[PDB]
Amino acid sequence: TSYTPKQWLWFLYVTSWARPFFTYWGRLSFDELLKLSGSPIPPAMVSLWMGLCMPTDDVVQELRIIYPFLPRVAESTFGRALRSLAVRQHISSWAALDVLVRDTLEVIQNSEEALEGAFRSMLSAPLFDVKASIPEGGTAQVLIRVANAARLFAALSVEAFGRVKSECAVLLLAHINQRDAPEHVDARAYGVVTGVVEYAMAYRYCRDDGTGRCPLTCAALLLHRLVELQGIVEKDVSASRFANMTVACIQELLFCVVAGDTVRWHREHQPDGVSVCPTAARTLTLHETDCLLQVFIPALLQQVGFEWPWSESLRHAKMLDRARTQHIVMEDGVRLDSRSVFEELLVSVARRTYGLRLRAILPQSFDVIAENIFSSRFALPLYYRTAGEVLLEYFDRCGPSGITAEETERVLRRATDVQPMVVQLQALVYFSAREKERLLQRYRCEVLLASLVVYTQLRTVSVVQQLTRQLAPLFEQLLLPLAHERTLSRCPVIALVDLTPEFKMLVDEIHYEFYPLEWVPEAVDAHIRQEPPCFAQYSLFAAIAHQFGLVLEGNPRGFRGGDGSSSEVRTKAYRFFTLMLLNNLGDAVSSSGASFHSVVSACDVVVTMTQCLLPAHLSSHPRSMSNEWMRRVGEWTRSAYSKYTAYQQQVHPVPLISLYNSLTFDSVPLARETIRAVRSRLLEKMSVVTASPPGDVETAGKQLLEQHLSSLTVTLTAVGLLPVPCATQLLWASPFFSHELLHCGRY
Amino acid sequence: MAEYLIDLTPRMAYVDRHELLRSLLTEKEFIERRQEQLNKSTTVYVGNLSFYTTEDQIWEHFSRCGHIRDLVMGLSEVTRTPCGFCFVVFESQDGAMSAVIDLHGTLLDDRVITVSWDVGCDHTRRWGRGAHGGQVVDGVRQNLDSARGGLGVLRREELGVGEDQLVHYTWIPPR
Amino acid sequence: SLSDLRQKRRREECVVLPPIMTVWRSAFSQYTKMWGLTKFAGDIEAEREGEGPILPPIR
RNA sequence: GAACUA
Repeated sequence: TSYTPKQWLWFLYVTSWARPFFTYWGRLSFDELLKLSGSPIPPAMVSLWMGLCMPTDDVVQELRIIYPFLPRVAESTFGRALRSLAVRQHISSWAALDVLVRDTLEVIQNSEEALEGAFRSMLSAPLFDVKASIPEGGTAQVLIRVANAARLFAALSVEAFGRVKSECAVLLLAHINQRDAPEHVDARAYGVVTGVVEYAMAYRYCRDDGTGRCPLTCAALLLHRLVELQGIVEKDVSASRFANMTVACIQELLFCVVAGDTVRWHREHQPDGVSVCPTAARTLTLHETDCLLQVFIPALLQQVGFEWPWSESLRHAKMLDRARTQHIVMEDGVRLDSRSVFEELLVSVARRTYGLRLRAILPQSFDVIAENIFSSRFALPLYYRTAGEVLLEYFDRCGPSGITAEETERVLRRATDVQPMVVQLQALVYFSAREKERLLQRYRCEVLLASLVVYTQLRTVSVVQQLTRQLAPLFEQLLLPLAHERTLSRCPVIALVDLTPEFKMLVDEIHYEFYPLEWVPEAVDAHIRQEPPCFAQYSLFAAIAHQFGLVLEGNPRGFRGGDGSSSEVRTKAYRFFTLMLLNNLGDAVSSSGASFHSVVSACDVVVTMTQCLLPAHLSSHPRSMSNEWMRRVGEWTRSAYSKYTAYQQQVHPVPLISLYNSLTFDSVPLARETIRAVRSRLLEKMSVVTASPPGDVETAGKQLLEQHLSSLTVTLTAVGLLPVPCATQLLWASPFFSHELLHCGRY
Repeated sequence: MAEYLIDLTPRMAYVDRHELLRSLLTEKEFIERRQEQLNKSTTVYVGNLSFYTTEDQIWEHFSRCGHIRDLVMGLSEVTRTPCGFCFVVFESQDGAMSAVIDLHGTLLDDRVITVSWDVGCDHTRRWGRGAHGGQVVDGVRQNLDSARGGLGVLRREELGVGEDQLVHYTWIPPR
Repeated sequence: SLSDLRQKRRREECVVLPPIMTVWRSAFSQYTKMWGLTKFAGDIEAEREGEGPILPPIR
């Protein structure tokens, strides 16, 4: 219309970096720019900003005239510089791509190449390219240039137009559907797919933006919108070819995960001498494997109806398995067996669908995997049974609509004040007055949480959220004394290593059940020394997860495998750690937020996963119970120390697969996903709190969230993730996850 | 960026006929409603959901784009069972902005969802208000959408063709 | 159609897929045909009607 | 939350 020079600069800042990628004609809008490039998009998908002619008179005003940031993206230094140098070179124009990228790289240093390096600079906190553009054919370097330009264009388009899916899809379609040559379209499409995928993974790895939007799901939806828009443009270069490229890239990543090396599968099995076959340039890292098998491929399959070349993919992957490693050049390089990869993919898929749907599409060769992924209920433990059967009766009598904290307090204090271990506990070698109440209220809180979990079964998010908010004053009231404080006065382990007389008295006479994390690591430490810590501090969800038998374990084979845990336990642990811990972390006090209840802390989530990842031998009750517990932990410590010494002696740049592994965090993807989601949620809540009008409750919330982030960093170091072996280096030695967290640049 | 070239301001081509009857407005609701829409609207309407579709499936696809403060599935007033319409409330308005652009036209459960903007969710509109407690769309539809039960209640009623697998939300007080 | 034969349709028999599925199924067929990928010897023998029953695309 | 129009 009549944009001011301020409005003109911003228009130029967002939509002037893209003109070099089409062949700055200058003084032409984007529609006539595309008309001179063969009109890749029809006059239906053209947007209004594409029709805005470039200005007059103002151009000498703008030449005289840092740049504001964007609403929801952690912009890169290269992207900010390139988009700022394009406004400088658009007005000076009132070939072009090469000078633009060369200048942008020079700006960064002073406080093929020149396009591969530009992509790496964008996707960095440098990035190792996941897919190589050298495998195109022979005697044609033009295709490599086109593919590299396409990758850079995809990265910049996701950076700028990413929050509007249709606009980004239209821009990418316009780039791909240029009429330069028939063989150039394939290169552009391959570059665009590769750029979108790699940018999504790098963003989730090393970018903090505080919005709670998953880059991988957005990447998958963008690719499916690209295919749909290709089909609509095809209706009157084919959407089938784009979807073929999208699948080929996904399958190449999948086969690189399975094979463990750059097998160059698509280059070997190839149709003819004129085609582009996607080829990974390196093995995949653990974070990228998690992204693909947990977020990206499940989302893409959901859109495609969970359909896929299932039989062909499974058959080829198992053939990739037989190989012994051809080579292990990359330190952070993961190899997984075919069964493990498809199990992870299908358990991520099974959350968004039903068994029948998956089994209907899945062929008969998946029967073993399907049966392994398809005692599934939450049952009250015997420890909370008779005091929880009253609370459950009350809950059933009223229902989540009628449950009140004030009445629940009286119902709980009546059912947990008449039973043994409670009337036998107020009887009391000598427990202080503080000690006995810090035990009774701990038991009441555990009973309430167990009753809530059993009642809701964590099947509906709405009811779980309602009851957590409603009973949230009561949880805070009961957890105020316990909070972050050891329930017992002193460490239960005293060095022959034995237990304190108070701990033994409680466990063997009053039948008090502590969860095996306040005393097992500190007993492993004593046994190691023969030849308070964050995890010793009370976490209610750790105790509750221990009593429900949520033991998450790795496979006997090794990293090569993955989840060795039972299907029922895995499903229950997912529901727990997603809909009771993470979803309740900073949840609104009231429904219909910037105001949150401190029922779940970040340290609570981390401690619960550390407890769930303990060895099942040490997290199982004997059959004096205390003595059998300790013997068992002594024998396990001896075995694990022997293994650690063997691994250290064998190791003499060192690959992460040769390091000692506890098969706890690197084997269970739920652990890694939960630990990442804790910090992501904390940052997003902090952004929402900051966006709210300033006051006093907002300042209190900000202080609480900063303390939560600091405590999350502390608990991560306390468990060995962030660095004679220690107990933490024997129970939770996870080189891959530790590497990711150290080099992510978020701690 | 593209949010500076496309006006993505929250908008409702829809007008709740029952909040217009009140306030006695001759299509004047937009003049007043737009305020609660541009600022503080984190509620997104979900459409074309199978009575089979469940909140956890709804929660996962929406959770990807933003944390959900409130997840609500519409209940037929007569059956207290899903009408195939859902209300999603986000702690962040940007999360609601993410949900409308990213999820529109996606298959939440093998069907094309239609995410919209809503001024807010109270405990009245959460109940379908058509013929048999469902949505008005159900009565007037002239097609065979089996996942929505089949033919529309009005075409089914006369032609003469007509569950347990549906989730009975009995923790929600009857209207 | 206008057919009065109406019974229970379970849940996996009442799924009708969008028109774009013709593009993606053609893409899967193209990626399997070229690049030399073959199904399992045993999923191929589901020529006696035990193979995946795949949902219908509209129009 | 397709009330035109059933």
